[PDB]
Amino acid sequence: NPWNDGDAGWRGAATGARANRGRGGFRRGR
RNA sequence: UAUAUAAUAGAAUAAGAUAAG
Repeated sequence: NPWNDGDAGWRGAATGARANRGRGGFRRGR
């Protein structure tokens, strides 16, 4: 899709919904 | 889409000299 123009947006944002769909343990830490 | 859990037992029965206050 060209209209996205390299912008993931909400699907690739930092929102709590996207940060609550992984199980890594947050051990190493960003 | 993750690297991890830990429980079964039993027996009846005694040796004995220190150069002291």
